[PDB]
Amino acid sequence: SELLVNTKSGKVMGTRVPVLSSHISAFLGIPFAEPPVGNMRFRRPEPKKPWSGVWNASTYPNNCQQYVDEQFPGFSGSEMWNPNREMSEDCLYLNIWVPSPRPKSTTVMVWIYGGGFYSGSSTLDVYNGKYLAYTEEVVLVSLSYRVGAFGFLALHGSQEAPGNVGLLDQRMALQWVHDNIQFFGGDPKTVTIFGESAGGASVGMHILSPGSRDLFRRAILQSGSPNCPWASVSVAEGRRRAVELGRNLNCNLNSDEELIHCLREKKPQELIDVEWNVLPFDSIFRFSFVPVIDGEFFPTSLESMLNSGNFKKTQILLGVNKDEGSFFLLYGAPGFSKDSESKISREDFMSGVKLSVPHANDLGLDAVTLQYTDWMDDNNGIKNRDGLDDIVGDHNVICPLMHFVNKYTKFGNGTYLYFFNHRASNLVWPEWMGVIHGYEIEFVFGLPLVKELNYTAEEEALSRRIMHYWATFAKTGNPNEPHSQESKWPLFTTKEQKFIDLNTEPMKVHQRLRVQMCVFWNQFLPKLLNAT
Amino acid sequence: SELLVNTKSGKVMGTRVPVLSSHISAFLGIPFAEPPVGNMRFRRPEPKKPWSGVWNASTYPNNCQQYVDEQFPGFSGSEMWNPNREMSEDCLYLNIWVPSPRPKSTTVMVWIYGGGFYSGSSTLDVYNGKYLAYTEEVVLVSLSYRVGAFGFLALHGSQEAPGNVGLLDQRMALQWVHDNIQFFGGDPKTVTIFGESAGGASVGMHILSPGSRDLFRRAILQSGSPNCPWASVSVAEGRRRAVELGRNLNCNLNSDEELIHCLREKKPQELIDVEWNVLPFDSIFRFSFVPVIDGEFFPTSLESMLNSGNFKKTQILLGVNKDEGSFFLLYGAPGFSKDSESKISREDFMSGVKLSVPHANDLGLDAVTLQYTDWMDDNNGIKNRDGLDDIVGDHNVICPLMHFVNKYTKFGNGTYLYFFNHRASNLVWPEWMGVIHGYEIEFVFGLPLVKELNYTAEEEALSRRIMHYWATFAKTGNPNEPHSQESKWPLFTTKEQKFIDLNTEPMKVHQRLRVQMCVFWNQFLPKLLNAT
Ligand SMILES: COc1cc(CNC(=O)CCCCCCCNc2c3c(nc4cc(Cl)ccc24)C[C@H]2C[C@H](C)C[C@@H]3C2)ccc1O
Ligand SMILES: COc1cc(CNC(=O)CCCCCCCNc2c3c(nc4cc(Cl)ccc24)C[C@H]2C[C@H](C)C[C@@H]3C2)ccc1O
Ligand SMILES: *[C@@H]1O[C@H](CO)[C@@H](O)[C@H](O)[C@H]1NC(C)=O
Ligand SMILES: [Cl-]
Ligand SMILES: [Cl-]
Ligand SMILES: [Cl-]
Repeated sequence: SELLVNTKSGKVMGTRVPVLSSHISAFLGIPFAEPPVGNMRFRRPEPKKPWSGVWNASTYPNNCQQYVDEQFPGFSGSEMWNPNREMSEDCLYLNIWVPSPRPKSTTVMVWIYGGGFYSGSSTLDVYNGKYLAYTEEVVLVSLSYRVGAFGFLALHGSQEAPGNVGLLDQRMALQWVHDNIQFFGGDPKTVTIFGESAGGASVGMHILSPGSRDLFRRAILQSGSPNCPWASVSVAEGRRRAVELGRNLNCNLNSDEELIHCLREKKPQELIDVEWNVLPFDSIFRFSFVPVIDGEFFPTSLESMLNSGNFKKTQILLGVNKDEGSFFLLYGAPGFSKDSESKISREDFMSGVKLSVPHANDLGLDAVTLQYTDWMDDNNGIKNRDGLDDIVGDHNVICPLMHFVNKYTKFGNGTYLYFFNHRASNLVWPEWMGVIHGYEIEFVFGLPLVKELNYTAEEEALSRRIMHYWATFAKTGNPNEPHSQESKWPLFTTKEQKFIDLNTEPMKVHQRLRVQMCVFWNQFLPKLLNAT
Repeated sequence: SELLVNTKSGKVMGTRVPVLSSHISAFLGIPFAEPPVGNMRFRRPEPKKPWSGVWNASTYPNNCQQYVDEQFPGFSGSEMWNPNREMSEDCLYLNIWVPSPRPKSTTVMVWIYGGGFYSGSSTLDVYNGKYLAYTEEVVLVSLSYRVGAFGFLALHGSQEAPGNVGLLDQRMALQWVHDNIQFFGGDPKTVTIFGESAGGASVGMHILSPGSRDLFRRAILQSGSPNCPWASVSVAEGRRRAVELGRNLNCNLNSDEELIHCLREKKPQELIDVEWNVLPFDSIFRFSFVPVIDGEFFPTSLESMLNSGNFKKTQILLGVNKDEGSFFLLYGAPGFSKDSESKISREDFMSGVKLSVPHANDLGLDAVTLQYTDWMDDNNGIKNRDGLDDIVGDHNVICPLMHFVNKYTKFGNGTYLYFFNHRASNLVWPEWMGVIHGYEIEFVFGLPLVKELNYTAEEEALSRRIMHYWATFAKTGNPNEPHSQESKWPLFTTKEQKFIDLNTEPMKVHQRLRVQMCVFWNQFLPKLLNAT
């Protein structure tokens, strides 16, 4: 009864799940699209045909086909991000957590996982929706979308492999929520989309895309924004990378039709095995198959859209972590190790700069080096390590997001900006990595509320504050409860540019997040590269 | 007897002058060249024809023809730099102070006044050599040389106005010292040349020029070096500026001989009246007529000479003042005033940057602006003022000198580097100007030893320390008296790059003088300009 819901696509039967000494309802693995298999590989998604009978929605679906990390086999800190279910191209499903008893018409939050557009799953332990749904009495949805070449192979001109189909998967799931969430006790007029990393970039891309704007109310972006250097490519570069994928698999490169037909004959893992080979440079924080600026999903360049105010005008809440860069340095740059302090020699520093900014000429690499080198002390392995960490995080995450936040605030209806700088007491990664890319998510999803997970009492309190900010924002457009006597998170404005730290300490308001470095990344360096 | 000296050019009668509580011998206004007047204007100097009878050397000579500063009429802070004797093209004379009784063969120090190559006089109060000669028992010489167009009009190819004749004036005075100083009790084998501003540049130029190297033993350079951006021009630019001077004065421009013939008919003040109009830019710290890189005084470019070690290898002592820039900003940049704290608006900051780096393109100016702007606080008028002050000092004096010091020390025989950062207690210029271009000179010449000048006891001690460093370096190639127990001024080395502060506090040793900004000015910005 409470677990039996009739949707426009057919009936579903959910499951009663325990959560912090209570219970809520979960509907796991609801299909929202036709399986993008066989002749539908690389194609825009199609709506799921209605089914007869009762869909058993008591277990998580399959995860999409993706590269799996084996750098640290069995290590919890990496394995928590890997698919925990069987991989299949039959992967377009969503999950819903509903408070018990069912609300009449409550605020909806829709989670979009990150993972560089090449990886990610709705089913990770860290994305478990039950704590946030129960604690804040929201209807929490997690969608899925095709990643890698399956979601973002782009042969512009072709209707068979147009690009951005992973973004259209997200949209089709949002359309399903719009059509069906009322039957689960959600208000389709009060849907907040939120996501981290490529999920954060995606949230911003739906803000930008006209075809998406009317499918959600407001938006939260975590450590990602649509203008990130890794988050899109031109149609030309998307074409080049698709052809290089064919060449890597002895495909007929004569035409789009022959190349696509060849690529459709391959087992998914044959694509995944060569996926990294199509990148133009040795690089870190760069991903092969990402959204294309196509003229359809994106009418024009992102910069012209941002400048013109051509985007959904609403409220946004967004922010970054203190050490976004460290994970990518561990996995891809010389001298870093998870088992040492990773003091970086000057030689390794210069090597990391070139990997971190692979599109730069030598004059640009000199500019970056000078900006992040203390020439009184250039052989200090700690300053070299932290300098490189800052380079990666500033260029790839923080300054793109600050450029977005400043353009958006000129036209939007309310901006709230945060700086997450809490290092978790039980982190398994070494100290030098700081506050890592991805590690605010466990706080957003309420994991510190689980006593078995061994967070401190102050971390539980921080998680509860963060969940309440996010949910109050979703409900109202403001993370603050006015008439309350808690410290107030101020609006980010064009003039004062305020933001807060998120950590276990009493609130601090600051201004101009990393302004010095972001002037370099957002204004000076692009001018240097456009001149030379 | 003591005051009557027979030189190789004729007899000279000096005068007995009081110094503190004693006396010494002064030989003032001794001619070392034929008057460069009439058809000899712009020509290389020729040796002074010997005279019969006794030259009356009891009186300071005339000053060379030069622009006179009237910004602050009657103000001691500016008038102390203006000619204090009648100006005349008949101005190639030198002054000698001899200890009494006359020494056998003692250390010689030859002062070369600065003034941007457009101004300066051997006869200013602040250059009175009696205190140094008496206190340190050296023979102190001050020379003169033609400034402005009279010294540095350059029509390369012409033997009538070849350029660099002011530098040749200085050389001929050095040749005179070489030939005659033994008759005044000086050792011509132990001559130290020293100078400030254009005098410091000149000293470095005599180190570089083969025709100069055998006329002195070692060198001191104060707030100027031969590679400074204001200190020389190419033959094409000197020619351009010489033609433009003619155009300003309705001269025949058809040939070198016609132009020179025209310019030799003008009264000296007619040339001076338009001197500044030939500069290629609105600028500050740029001067119209300066040494040319001609292939004769300078065999090749200054950089290639420094790179290959094509220069005199000896000991050098050299340094800079904390606030080299402030004087030039006061005189030529918007927002500055001697009667206010001169807080600088952002608009005036950007104006000053363009005046300070006149040769830069827009990308270059953006680079300088970013390097010196605190973007957490860009509307702070104090920071804007101090930023502009650092830009001028770093670009024009400090970083060029650090480039010279690093290149020279690769081949030289001993380098001693100082940073003068004492603000005089009796300064008449306002506080914002700090430690001003030129204001270490009074300490080098022992003016704090005169009680009537109102220096503190500590400033007298500092002057005595500096005089002793300068004189002991001149005698031995090392400013320290070994076997003594004062703190030791260490050799600047390529590896450790040590320098000392010069102030009233006990001596501190530092390393890598303004290394962060001079990487910018010496390596990154010139690479940017050369690519753009
Ligand atoms: C020559 O150029 C180079 C090219 C390469 C090509 N890379 C490879 O072959 C291995 C890929 C490893 C990905 C491992 C992904 C592990 N998921 C992690 C994720 C996040 N936080 C992590 C934080 C840590 Cl601490 C460890 C793993 C993390 C936050 C997310 C956001 C993500 C982007 C993924 C994901 C979800 C490598 C080095 C180079 O130099
Ligand atoms: C917009 O810019 C422009 C501005 C103008 C108008 N200004 C001019 O023509 C020059 C006036 C300066 C002469 C003032 C000479 C006063 N001597 C001074 C000297 C020195 N220390 C000083 C320190 C102070 Cl505190 C004041 C005067 C000083 C140390 C020396 C080294 C020197 C270079 C000169 C000299 C000896 C013209 C064209 C422009 O483009
Ligand atoms: C949001 O829009 C409403 C409606 O016009 C307006 O009253 C309000 O001031 C806006 N808020 C912000 C922060 O711009
Ligand atoms: Cl639980
Ligand atoms: Cl006296
Ligand atoms: Cl050395």
